[PDB]
Amino acid sequence: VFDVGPRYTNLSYIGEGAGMVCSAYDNLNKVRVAIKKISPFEHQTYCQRTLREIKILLRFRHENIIGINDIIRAPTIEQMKDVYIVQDLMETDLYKLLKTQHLSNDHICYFLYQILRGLKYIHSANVLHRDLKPSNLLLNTTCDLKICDFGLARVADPDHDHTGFLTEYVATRWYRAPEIMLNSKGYTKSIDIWSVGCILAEMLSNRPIFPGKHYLDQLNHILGILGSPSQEDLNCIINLKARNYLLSLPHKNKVPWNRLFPNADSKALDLLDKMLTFNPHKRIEVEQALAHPYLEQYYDPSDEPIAEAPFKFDMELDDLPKEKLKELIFEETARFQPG
Ligand SMILES: CC(C)Oc1ccc2[nH]nc(-c3ccnc(N4CCOCC4)c3)c2c1
Repeated sequence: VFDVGPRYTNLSYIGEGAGMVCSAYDNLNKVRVAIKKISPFEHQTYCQRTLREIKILLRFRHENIIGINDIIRAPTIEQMKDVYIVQDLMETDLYKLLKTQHLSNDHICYFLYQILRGLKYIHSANVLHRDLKPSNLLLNTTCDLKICDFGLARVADPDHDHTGFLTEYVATRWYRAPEIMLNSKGYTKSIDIWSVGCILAEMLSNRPIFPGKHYLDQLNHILGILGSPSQEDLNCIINLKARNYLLSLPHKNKVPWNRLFPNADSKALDLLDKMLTFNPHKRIEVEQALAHPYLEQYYDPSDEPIAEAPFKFDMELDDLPKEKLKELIFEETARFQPG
C-alpha cells in the first residue's frame, strides 16, 4: 500500500533509504515529488530513527539539504500505521551518475563544494549525518546537489563516543571511518568527514576506495592504503584490544594518493589526504575543508550558512518505549494536518 492519493498519484518506484521511496505527481502544485513511506511503529529502534529524521529535517532549511514539504499520516494515533514524507524530486543521485560517466575535475570540485556546504550547516546544528555515500547525494541537470536520508542521524556526543574494539555498526560499510572498528560509536563530526573523503575518492575513479567485503575487511582495506598508523596515533587509540591488534600487524607503507589517482588534480589529492586521516583528532573539519585550496574558487563563508537553532541536548530516546515514541512522532507531524 502507498496511501497518498487522491492528492499524490501516478506512482513509480525510486529506491530504499536506510522505508521505500516513490516519485508521484502532486495534483495541487502540479509537479512531481518524491515520497518516502515509513512503517516503524512495531520496533523501538525504527521509531527512534523516524523521530530523529523528522525532528532534524523540520528544523533545517538549506539549499544543499533535502527538506520535508509535507507529511501524510492518519488523523489519530490509533489509526496511524505508516508515515509518508514528501520531499523534492531530483533527477538522479551520485551513485547512478558514477555508473554511467567519468566526471571532469570541475564537476568533482563543484559537487564536493556543495557536499561540504551542506555538511557545514548540519554540523553547525550539532547534528551528524552518519550515512553519507553517493546514493544519498541527489542531483539535477543544473548540478544542484542535495544531501538526503537522515535516518541514521544523531545529535553529536563526543563525550560518549567511546566503545570497545570491533563493536557492531549500522551505517554503510564502505564509508566507515577506521575508528568505528577500533573505539568509536560514530558520535563525532569527524565520522562524516571520513565518509566525504571516501566519496571524493569515488568521484575521482568511479570505484569505491575501500570496498570491504565484511566488517574487519573494511579496516584491512583502509590500512592497506593509509599504511601502519604512527606511534602517536596508537597513543590516541584508547582501547587495549585495538592497540594490541594494530601493533600485531606487519609494517605497511602508505600508498601515495598520486599512484591510486594518477590523473587527479594535486590540490584534490591534498584535500583527500586530510579527510582520509587515520586519527580523527587530526582529521580536517568541515570549515577547514571548505577553506582548502582545491575549493578556493567557490569558498565564501558569507554564503555558507549555519543553523539558526542547533540541537543543544541529547534527544534521550533510548529508554522511551515504542508507544511513547509513536506519540512523539504524532505530535511532531501535526503541523501538516488539514486543521
Ligand atoms: C535514498 C533515496 C531513495 O531517497 C530519496 C529521497 C528523496 C528524493 N528525491 N529525489 C530522489 C531521486 C533519487 C534518484 N533518482 C531520482 N529520479 C527521479 C526522476 O526519475 C529518475 C529517478 C530521484 C530521492 C531519493
